[PDB]
Amino acid sequence: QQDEYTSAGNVTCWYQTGIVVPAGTPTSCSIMCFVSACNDFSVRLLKDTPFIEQSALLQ
Amino acid sequence: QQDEYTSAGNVTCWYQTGIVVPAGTPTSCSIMCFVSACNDFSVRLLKDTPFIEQSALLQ
Amino acid sequence: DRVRSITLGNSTITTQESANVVVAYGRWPEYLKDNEATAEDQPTQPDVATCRFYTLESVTWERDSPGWWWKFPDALKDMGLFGQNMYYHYLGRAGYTIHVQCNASKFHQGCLMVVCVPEAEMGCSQVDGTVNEHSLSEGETAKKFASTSTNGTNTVQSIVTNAGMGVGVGNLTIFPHQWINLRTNNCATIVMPYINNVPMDNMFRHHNFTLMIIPFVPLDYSSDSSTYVPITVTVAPMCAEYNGLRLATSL
Amino acid sequence: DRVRSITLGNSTITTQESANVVVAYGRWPEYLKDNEATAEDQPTQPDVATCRFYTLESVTWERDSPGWWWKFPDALKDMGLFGQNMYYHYLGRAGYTIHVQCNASKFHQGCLMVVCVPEAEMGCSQVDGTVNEHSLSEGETAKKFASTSTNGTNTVQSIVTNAGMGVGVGNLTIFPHQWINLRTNNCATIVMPYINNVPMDNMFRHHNFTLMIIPFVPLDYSSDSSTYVPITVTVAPMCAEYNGLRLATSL
Amino acid sequence: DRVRSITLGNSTITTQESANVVVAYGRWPEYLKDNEATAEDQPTQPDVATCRFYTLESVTWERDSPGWWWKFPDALKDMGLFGQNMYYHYLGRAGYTIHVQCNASKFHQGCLMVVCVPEAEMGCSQVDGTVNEHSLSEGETAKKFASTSTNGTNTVQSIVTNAGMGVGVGNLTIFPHQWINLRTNNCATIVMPYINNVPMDNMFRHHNFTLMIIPFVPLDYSSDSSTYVPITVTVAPMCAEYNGLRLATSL
Repeated sequence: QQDEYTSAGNVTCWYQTGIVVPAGTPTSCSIMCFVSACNDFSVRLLKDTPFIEQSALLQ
Repeated sequence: QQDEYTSAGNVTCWYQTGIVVPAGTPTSCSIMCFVSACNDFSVRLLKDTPFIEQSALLQ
Repeated sequence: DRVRSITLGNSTITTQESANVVVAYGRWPEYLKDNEATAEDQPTQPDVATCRFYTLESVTWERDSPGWWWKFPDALKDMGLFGQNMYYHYLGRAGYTIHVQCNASKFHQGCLMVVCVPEAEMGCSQVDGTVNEHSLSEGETAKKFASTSTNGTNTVQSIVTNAGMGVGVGNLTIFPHQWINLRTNNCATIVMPYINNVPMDNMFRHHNFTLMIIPFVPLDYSSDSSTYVPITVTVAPMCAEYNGLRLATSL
Repeated sequence: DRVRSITLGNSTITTQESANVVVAYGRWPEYLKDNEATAEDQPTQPDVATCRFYTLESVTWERDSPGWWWKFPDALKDMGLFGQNMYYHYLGRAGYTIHVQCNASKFHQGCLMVVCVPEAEMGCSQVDGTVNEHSLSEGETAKKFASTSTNGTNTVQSIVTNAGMGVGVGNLTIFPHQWINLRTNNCATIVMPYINNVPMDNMFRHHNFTLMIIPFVPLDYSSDSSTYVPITVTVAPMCAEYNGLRLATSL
Repeated sequence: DRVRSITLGNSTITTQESANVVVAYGRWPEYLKDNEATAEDQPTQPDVATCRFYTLESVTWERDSPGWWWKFPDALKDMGLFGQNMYYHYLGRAGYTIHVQCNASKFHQGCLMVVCVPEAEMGCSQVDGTVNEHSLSEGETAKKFASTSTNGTNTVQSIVTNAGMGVGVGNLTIFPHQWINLRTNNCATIVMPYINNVPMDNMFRHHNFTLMIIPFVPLDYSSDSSTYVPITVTVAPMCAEYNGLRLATSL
């Protein structure tokens, strides 16, 4: 639960040259992004998650 | 300073088959040409060059 | 794996999109040896002045092209010292390297067959008639197949399905051959040894082999791609020998 | 063979369509040693805070573009700690890795020359006049060549055929250089050592080398291919050294 | 490196543009051994009559396609002797090789995800309702996802973002999977072992795994390229075993 004190920065993307295509090709395209953790990664201090809930039993 | 006696011949270029392209591509193109000397090459009998000149001092 | 260079005499051919090389029957050209010779005079061997690449004239591959053929020799009788040596001697002998070139973009499509046929005796378009020499060969200019049956006097029956010889064209793969598939490669190369039933022969009287180029899949392209697509042939003799020097003949 | 990765500091460049790398005169950058030094104070070597890739602003390669140039240093005087170290010291020394990027489809065509020129002294478009500093360099923004002869006061004579220096542009291949041929590759990479006639120098007063980018074959495409094609530069200093610490100068 | 051949029984698959092969959890299929068996009768192992490639029906990938799924087994219950052996026995066991094919030109663009999901229990589009068997599977015909929320009785809630299971679709990468990127490759291949909590099971009652094919980047092309682009599935069982022979059941 990050605050001002434990911030970590930001990521940004820019055009270095640009997209060039020949005739007869679409001009718009898309990029996708995947995330994962490296081999130096760890966590601690177990807690309950805030993403699941109920109002009464039988759910 | 070559004359009839020390001539060396000529170079020419021709279409062997022809240029074929698909739809959506330019039909005209260009070729470029570079020149250099081989490892058996030498010169002699120094002289002044005719490519630089002046009419008076301070030039 | 796809790049190749071939050097002969003072001529050199490069290519970046070749498939492989075909050695006709696993036999490379070579000179005539002593236990197989019959003619007695000492022969001449020019050896760089004749064994080099000569380029013929190009043809235009159109959307409706049946095909082309050339006759060898007599397609090279006006090519420098090779032709001059042919004019002055009675007997000659040589093998060949043939190279066919045709380039196009990755948006064109088509398929050519390139085949060498030894002793391609041809038939006349009049059944009780015979061919003229002009109908078989125009020197460095190619003869042209037809798409339908032909008529006319002294001319070759040239409908492309029978290949001028009364066979099924799809069987011509029994001969030395390659394919030019426009999506795969851009050149074909065939090495052909001397093939005859006598050790030497006269180079004006006898056509040793015919080169045939036949499109099986027609040339096709779309909206604004290039329309002009040429085909080029280049042939180099190898291990050339001549016997029987006398005054120059005249046709 | 065509893939490459370059790591410097906390920055990394990948590429999948490179040709090779040019080491300017076979000499890699290196620090100044003792039997070649003249300045006596101990120098500072930041070593990861300065030696890393900085990316400049891009330009748009249009159908009628004469070309572009930058001056080094002074294109990097506002880039982080490298620039800050430049402001506070009297003497500096560094080599560089330059990387130029431009991608396009297999249906475009064009050819760029990428060249590094040491001590590119330039001429004024008024023969009995002199240049201003603004006319030689706009920092991280590129200056632009012309296609015809230029006029104006204090400005550089910038017709592209004479390259602002009174030579034939087609001879610029005597310098360290690469080509970007749109059908072959999409990036150029040049490694440049420190080249001067003294072991160190002041980084504000003296432009060590000029980077020039000149299209020889103009950009061309067909019906509905992409029209916007940018070019991007990225430079990383190497083996950076500074001497003579005092208060910060101001331009 | 990109070419591959797979042989099973009397069937063979070639490909020229593959990426690699995924072995689900590093475990290849294998027969049940003695220290893990519970059923006592000797089993039958047909071994070439069942372990071979069967090809299902194709689907058409349109500009607006949400996706497709199949259930295994019961997609192969009418495929020759594999299906016939399924009809006559109480217990069966098998692994699989799955191969997905989709080719297009270098001028198209799109991206498909191919994923195998064990025990894909699905939800109904009526919250206090249950699914019918027809809504889960149509044999060799694929079921189709939706792009919006669904209604109707006994049907599966099939909006593609929740994958019919109440999860985020972008997390399905936890399962065995590959991608077909139209610029990179043209086929995907997954090898799946037998995965259950008991050594054998009845092949009509229990769906072992679901095959899902989901386009993340939609199919797109320009002026006059081909519009029809199909996708094809081909599956081969491996190490097939059956126990408990009796009279043939009927659905």
